[PDB]
Formats: sequence, C-alpha cells, structure tokens
Amino acid sequence: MSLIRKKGFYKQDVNKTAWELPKTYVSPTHVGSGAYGSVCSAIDKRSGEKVAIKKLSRPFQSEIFAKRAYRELLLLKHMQHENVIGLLDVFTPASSLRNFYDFYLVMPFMQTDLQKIMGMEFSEEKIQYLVYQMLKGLKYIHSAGVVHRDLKPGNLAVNEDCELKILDFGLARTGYVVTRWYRAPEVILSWMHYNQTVDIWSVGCIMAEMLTGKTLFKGKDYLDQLTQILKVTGVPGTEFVQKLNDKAAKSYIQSLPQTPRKDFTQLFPRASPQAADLLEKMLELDVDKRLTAAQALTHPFFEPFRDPEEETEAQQPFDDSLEHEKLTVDEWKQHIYKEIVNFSP
Repeated sequence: MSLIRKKGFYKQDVNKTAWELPKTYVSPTHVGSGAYGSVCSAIDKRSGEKVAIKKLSRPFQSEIFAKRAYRELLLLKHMQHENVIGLLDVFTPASSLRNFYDFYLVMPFMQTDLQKIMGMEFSEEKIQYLVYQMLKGLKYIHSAGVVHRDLKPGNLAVNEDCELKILDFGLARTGYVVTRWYRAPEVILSWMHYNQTVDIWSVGCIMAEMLTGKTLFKGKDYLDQLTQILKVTGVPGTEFVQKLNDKAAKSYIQSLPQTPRKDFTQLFPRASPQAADLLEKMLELDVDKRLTAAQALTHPFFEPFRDPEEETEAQQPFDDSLEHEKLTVDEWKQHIYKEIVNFSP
C-alpha cells in the first residue's frame, strides 16, 4: 500500500541531514560524510551491538552512480571474510519503486583507519599483525576474482585492538591528477596489463610507511612519481622491459642512467632482514615476479601470527552478469530495489 515510509521506520536528523531508520537501530551518531553517502554509528537494540550505517546519497542521480551502488551491494554481499568489510543488513524506507530514492548499508563498526593512525614508526609486531590481515583479505577477494586497485591507508579500517577490514574494494574506475602514492606503476603508466598483484604493490607501500613513518612515493606528475619509484626499485633491465606494451616507455627506461636497485636493508636501515626481504618481493616492477597475496602470507615475516586456517578463499567467483551492461538509471534502480528485497542476513 501507499505509505510515506515502511512500517517501523522513524525520521531523525543526523549531521543536519534527514535519515530514515528501522526502529531496531537507535542512537544514530554522525561518523562521516563522503563522496557517495554518509555514515553514522547506531546501536542494534536487539543485541546492544554498535554498528555502522551508510546512507547512500542520490545513488540514482546518474548511470555511473547507480551502477556503482548496485555493484557495491553485490560485492559486499558476496564476500564473507573477517578482514573484508561486509553487510549485516541492507534496507530502504521506500514502500515502492515510486518512493525509492536511497538505501542504507549496515556494517560492523570500525573506530578508525590506518591513515588516521599512521605517521610515526610502528613496532614490527604491529606491522606484522596489520599486514597479515590485509593480505588475508586480499587473498580472499582475489580468490573471488576481485581486486581492490586503490588500496590505501584510508580504506583499511581498524579498531582499537588493531583488527582490520578492507573497505571500498572492487569499485575502481586535466593537467592535474589525484594522489596515487600507493598505486602500482603498471596502473599509473599503463605500460603492461596488471594482474592481482596490483594490490601487493600497495601493501608494500603501506608497509614501508609503517616502518619509516614516511610516504614511500609521491610525485607531482606521472614521470616524477616514476622517478621516485625507480630510486627504490632500480632501473629495470632486459627481462622486464621486454614485457612492456608501451614502446616509448621502454625506450625511456632504456635511455635512463641504468641505476641498480638499492639494498633494501640500507633503504630501510632499521628493518629486520625478514621485513626488508618481504618489501623487496612486494615492491617489484615485474607483475609476474611480484608476490601474490597467498605467497606473501607464507613469508617468515608473518610467522608470529600465521594461521593457515584463517587464510580462506572464496568458494565461488564474484559473478555479476550485468557488469558491462549499459542500462538506464531506472533499470539500475530496479535491479538494486530487487537485490534489497532479496537480501537475507
């Protein structure tokens, strides 16, 4: 029937914006405002547990936004891993397609993220624990056929006990560019196709920053960033340049001063041998030599924490038949509506 909102929903302002919540979720508290929605904390009065709720903002404003909202919902539902953010619930106050304007994702509450807690040197033990969890989550999503492609401290959620969950996976897409400090060179320069080790470069960059307190690579433009990367990796030789699909990039590399790779124990002078060795194997330009998540998990650096039983894989690949369909906003909206109706914890 026609309603303003579903039975058992209430209206409340959160951060000067109107939210509509099921009565089971109480004490909504503003956490943050972002590009696609906004987040609050709330208590599930059935359990007393604190949760995060993300309200999608105008997900039907464009095909780009609607397709993203749909894919995100599918991704979050598909993955079931401790170190990958997942869904406790999904809902809309809408009573029909007519009044379907937005929806809400309920997720475990994570107090902070690695960007907020970074900037000084961490203990190697803390690094071991956090990096181990990142790699477990990557192994999992990779095993479902899904890469992050934009892994960074800000999308690694952490709690006070240093439990970690990967956020915003599977959703990657002037004279100016955004920061790309953690992105793999093959992505920045499109000089060969990436594989899943694209994310392992990122882990390397994150781990380096945890070890030193300093961002490993910056740069004002792609070539400046490349210069910074090569100061660490060395100028690659024949085995690597033969693999490039970008002939001008190959020529550029072959024309540089052919500076050898630095000893990582000197580049990272306070790192243990195991830490330096793992970094050597993650910060590798050759996408076929770079460690996979599963390989990295076997490294001695993780010996204190390693539990093979926790290093699970997805049983089934992520399978969205509509990934490459061009549909109207209304068509995407209808797919999302149905996906919410079909949801079960």
